[PDB]
Amino acid sequence: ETGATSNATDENMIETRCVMNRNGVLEATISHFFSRSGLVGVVNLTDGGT
Amino acid sequence: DPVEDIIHDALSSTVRRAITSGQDVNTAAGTAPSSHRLETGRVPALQAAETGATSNATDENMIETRCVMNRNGVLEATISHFFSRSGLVGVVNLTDGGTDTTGYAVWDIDIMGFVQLRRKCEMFTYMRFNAEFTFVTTTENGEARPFMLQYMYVPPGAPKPTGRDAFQWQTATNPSVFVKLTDPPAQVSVPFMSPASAYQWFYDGYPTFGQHPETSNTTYGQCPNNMMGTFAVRVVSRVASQLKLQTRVYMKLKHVRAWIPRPIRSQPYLLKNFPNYDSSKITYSARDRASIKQAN
Amino acid sequence: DPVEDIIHDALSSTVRRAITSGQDVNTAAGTAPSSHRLETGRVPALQAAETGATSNATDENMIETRCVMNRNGVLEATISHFFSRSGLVGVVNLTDGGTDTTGYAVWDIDIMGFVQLRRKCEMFTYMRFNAEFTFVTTTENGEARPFMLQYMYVPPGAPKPTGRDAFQWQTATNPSVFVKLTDPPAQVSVPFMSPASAYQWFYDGYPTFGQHPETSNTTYGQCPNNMMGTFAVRVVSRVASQLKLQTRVYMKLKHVRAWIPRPIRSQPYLLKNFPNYDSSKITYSARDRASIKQAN
Amino acid sequence: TLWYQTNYVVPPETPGEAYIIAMGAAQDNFTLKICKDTDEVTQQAVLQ
Amino acid sequence: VETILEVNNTTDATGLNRLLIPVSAQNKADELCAAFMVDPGRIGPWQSTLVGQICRYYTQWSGSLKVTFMFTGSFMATGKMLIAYSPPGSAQPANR
Amino acid sequence: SDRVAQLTVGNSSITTQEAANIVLAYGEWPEYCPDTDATAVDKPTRPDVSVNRFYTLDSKMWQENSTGWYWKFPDVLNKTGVFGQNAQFHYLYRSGFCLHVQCNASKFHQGALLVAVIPEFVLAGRGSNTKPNEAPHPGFNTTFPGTAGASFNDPYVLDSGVPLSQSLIYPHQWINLRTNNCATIIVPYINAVPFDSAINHSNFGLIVVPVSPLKYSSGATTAIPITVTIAPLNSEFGGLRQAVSQ
Amino acid sequence: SDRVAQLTVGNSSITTQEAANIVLAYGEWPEYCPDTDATAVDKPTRPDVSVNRFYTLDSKMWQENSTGWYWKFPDVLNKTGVFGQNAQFHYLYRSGFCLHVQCNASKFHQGALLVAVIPEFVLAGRGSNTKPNEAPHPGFNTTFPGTAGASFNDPYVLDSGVPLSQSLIYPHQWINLRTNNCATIIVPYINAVPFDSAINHSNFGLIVVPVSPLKYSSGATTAIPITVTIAPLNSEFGGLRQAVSQ
Ligand SMILES: CCCCCCCCCCCCC/C=C/[C@H](O)[C@H](N)CO
Ligand SMILES: CCCCCCCCCCCCC/C=C/[C@H](O)[C@H](N)CO
Repeated sequence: ETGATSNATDENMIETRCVMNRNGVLEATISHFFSRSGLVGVVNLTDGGT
Repeated sequence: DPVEDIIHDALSSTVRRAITSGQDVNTAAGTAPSSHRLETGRVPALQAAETGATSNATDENMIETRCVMNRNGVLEATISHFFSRSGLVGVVNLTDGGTDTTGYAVWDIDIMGFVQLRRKCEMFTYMRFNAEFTFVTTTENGEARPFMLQYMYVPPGAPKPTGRDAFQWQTATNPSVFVKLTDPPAQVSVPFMSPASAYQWFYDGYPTFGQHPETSNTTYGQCPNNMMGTFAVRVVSRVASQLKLQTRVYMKLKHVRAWIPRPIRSQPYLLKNFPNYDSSKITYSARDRASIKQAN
Repeated sequence: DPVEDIIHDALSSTVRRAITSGQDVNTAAGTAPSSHRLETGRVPALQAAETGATSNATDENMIETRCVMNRNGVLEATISHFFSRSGLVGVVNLTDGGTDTTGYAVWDIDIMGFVQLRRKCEMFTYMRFNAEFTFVTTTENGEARPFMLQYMYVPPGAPKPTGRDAFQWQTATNPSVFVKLTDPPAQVSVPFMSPASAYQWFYDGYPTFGQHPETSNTTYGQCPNNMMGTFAVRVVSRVASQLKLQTRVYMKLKHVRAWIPRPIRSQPYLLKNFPNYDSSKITYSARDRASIKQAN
Repeated sequence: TLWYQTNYVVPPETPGEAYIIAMGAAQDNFTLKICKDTDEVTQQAVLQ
Repeated sequence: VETILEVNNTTDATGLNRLLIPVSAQNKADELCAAFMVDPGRIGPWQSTLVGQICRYYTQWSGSLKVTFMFTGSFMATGKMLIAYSPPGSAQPANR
Repeated sequence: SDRVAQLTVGNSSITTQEAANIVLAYGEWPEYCPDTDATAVDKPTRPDVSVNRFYTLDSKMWQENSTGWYWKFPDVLNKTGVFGQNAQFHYLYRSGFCLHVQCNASKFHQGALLVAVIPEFVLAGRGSNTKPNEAPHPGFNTTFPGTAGASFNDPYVLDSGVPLSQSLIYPHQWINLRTNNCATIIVPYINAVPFDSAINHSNFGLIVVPVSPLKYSSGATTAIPITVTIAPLNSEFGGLRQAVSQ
Repeated sequence: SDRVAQLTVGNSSITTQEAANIVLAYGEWPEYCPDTDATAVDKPTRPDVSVNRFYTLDSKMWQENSTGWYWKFPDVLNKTGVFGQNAQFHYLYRSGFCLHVQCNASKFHQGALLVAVIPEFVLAGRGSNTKPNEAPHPGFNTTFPGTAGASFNDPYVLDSGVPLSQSLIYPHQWINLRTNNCATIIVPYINAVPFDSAINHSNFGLIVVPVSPLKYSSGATTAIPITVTIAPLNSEFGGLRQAVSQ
């Protein structure tokens, strides 16, 4: 009800080990999220006799 | 302090020295001169294969040798330069004719379909590498004709195309390659995309829990950390272009790391994912001779 | 270093401070003067028994008291001086008459036979002490007559006597006390002879493994670390001396240490080793009154 | 799974039917890998 | 960011009632109240939250998750619940 | 600030909003058997995360005319989890416990539970037979109830002859439905030997007695359950051999 | 001085008088998963004396025309001892192994066994059906034999297509009835993931093939058994929940 999300992390709830997390987060930035081209519009040019 | 059987081993379970240090070997090993040695108790020829260690009897210890500054090269034996050569992986057949009203082709990414490269990359159990894919695309006769094609990569989870002009081809997020049939082959670079820490070509186990049958155990050995998605191909058009098309895929393995070598397969292959063979026709690795003491 | 979740707790699992330090209290506590305190927020009377802690509201915090250099003594309340008084433990009846052709008496050492001392030494669950045994021996009428007696201690394992003049009475190893009936009572000192670290009068469990019945569970609670052997008594003679004899045993508990106090029994005793009672006649600890608001 | 530890005790003149709102989120060590076309949207023709 | 979870995604539960798991005075103890799989990429409750709709734009996910349970009952009504996350293996438990 | 509380052991956690205190039995924490007190020469095993966690037994419904329940430890945890397996495979067992009993009720219900621990809770046979060969003795299932837990027959004497009034000398705590809703007790290893068996001798027993009976007006919730949860702390096992259930 | 040897793990010991060497597979000892390689956040459990010991499987009688046997690890130890219970209660399992195979024979018998380990010993279906929907696949009991261990059908190809000749690249050792009588191999945790399940994926398999068949003259002892014993070293488990056999 405070509008704030829970801050209960792992160490404060269960007994955890330590892990030197080396996973990457670069592919989650919006730069690399929108850096991929996609279809936008298609036009139809019928240059026939009719 | 109060109880010390728990501290005596905690401060003793550090990294145990397993010294097997290697050295940078640029060229093949030379030799050193050796005279005749008539001595008792020192026998380099007598070995014991039962120790699991290979014989270490070198040349100098057995026969009288000269010295040779061996300058031969060993660089072409490293696995990097062993897998650095591209080979065929998969071929798709896109028959965009009037009778085949599909328009697109789909290929489950699986390099275990062609023996030439499978036999190599299966001599190692765990491999981690980056691939370099190259797509040649011709007609059924081998002709090139100026028709634009679209190759889409469908990772595991994405919706696979359902038609020639379905919406999945918008590739707003999926990587895609647009290239004409009369252009150089399309070449891209793909990283190590497995969720695990290394690809494994042999996974002695099951993917899921539960009861496993004994008649059709079709799920044994199939590791999911290998399946890396799907490859869809179409020709960019609204109506059918009447042509038979054939796309061949070649992959180069660069920045390779291999682990736990494995015997190289002798019996022929029968299935893609499974290492099946037939007990009726066991092809012995050595060709037959007439007699044993008659070396040809 | 390589894995440190194993070191972080090994060097953190030392003796955890559980400070409950006591102090040497020679005499009872005095009191300090106190005036009236008209303050809010500080209430020594309001307690909470639901915390499992007893109230700490002392006198000075509740009513206006004077000061008193209390010189009363507390030494007679220590368990040492509480168990330092000998009491009856067991009585044996040696009828060495012509009709009773046995000649010896045998008593399983068990102080749980007489309520007077059992009720005391059962208010604590684990006790460790040294005993001081004293044997008075009279006739059935209470007379002393110059007949020499032999008390033998038969630890668990030794052969119990089988006759008045059997070989077991040679007491080559067993401790034994020879004393005349017209002499002061025989007194000896016995140490803490249990195999465990403390005597326990309540052992919530079974001695052995196996299937335990539900009809006659005669083996429940009987701890072996309590049974300390046997006490045999005879009159030193080859033929019978026609007399009825009665030996009473008194034990003093010195150098006592008690642990885990226990509620003092209210219902009467019914069995020696078992804490049985009867649900038909439940003797309430408090005598009955006429009304509740009519304190007599 | 969400189990009834003890019960839902309620005094008189109070509704015996309540509700629980479940909310989900990612922790601080959440991370993601290769992009992908979602499968939650479908389109047949252009939006004219 | 916390976002609501369509955990009551059953038929005959149309509307906003999908976001509410019911709670009632149970006459039988040790009873189950609700359950759902913790795979955001899977279809189901997580398909409604934000993490679950944005984890579908990527292929592989890693890291822990959290689930907040807010009680919307009366003030005088009390209770206790047991929230148990069971790692993979057999199906959901039968008893608690 | 003092009503709220969170215990966490192993992979399990317990919250509470109205319980206010943590009764540390006899002012001593559970610890490992120091070398100056050990007698077994072999090396024990200390999982400390597989067994040290909160196991939640079944729930007992508090009725208007209930009589109280008792459990034996570590009898309850002899068939559940890795604790059960370690206790069935090992001969010498040592551990302290952390008890937590919850019984919530609305602010209109009334009642009080006494939650205590009885070291060496020897039960008694209820019968006036005085000869030791015909006297009644409690059956095995009545003295080692198991995970189910057993009920009392006359709690005023705790089924052990001793009165319930003086039972407050034990590590105890009340559950008063007007102030608190759960009681917790951290008890160490209480025994006369460094280690002991886990299937023959039960170190202590848990006691839950409804002193002030449950009372409520009509319309309120009638099903008021009691739930107990136990966490073995600083556990050690030794003397490994084949599995013996009992 | 080098023929005699004694291994000791936990409460168990193994002597040997004629075995001469200890093959350390790939020159690495079994170690715990360092924090720089761990992915699971929870804290694992490390008994190290309840599970780290020498479990002795049943014996297989070497016949004059035997064909060889294979075991899967840790499949064999999934129903025996605290190792079995930990593997049935935990989801993530990690451990190295110490194998020791004994096959003694008089100084008049002759023969040779090849004792090797095959990381990821995927078995194969023996059949010429080339369509993947009718092709034969090995049953569950043929691929996860259990404590009993299974026998080969054609060991020349190791039931996996690959020839037995090159199988010497694996950590191996011979049992030559003229020199040694038992072979031992210390193998670490070989897998592409920090931890893995213990009931789905078997890290490796043990292979015992009678290359030189047993041969003896009349009157000698005909019953020549082979006994294998395994010691899981530096074992860790994680992800605790209810017991799942398979
Ligand atoms: C638009 C570009 C499309 C081409 C790129 C497709 C992605 C290629 C992913 C390759 C994944 C690693 C190589 C595959 C290995 C094996 O096939 C699998 N482990 C199973 O056989
Ligand atoms: C020749 C001397 C004979 C008298 C000495 C006999 C030895 C006395 C041993 C006493 C052992 C400790 C006191 C006994 C305690 C309880 O009776 C037992 N724990 C069971 O009731």
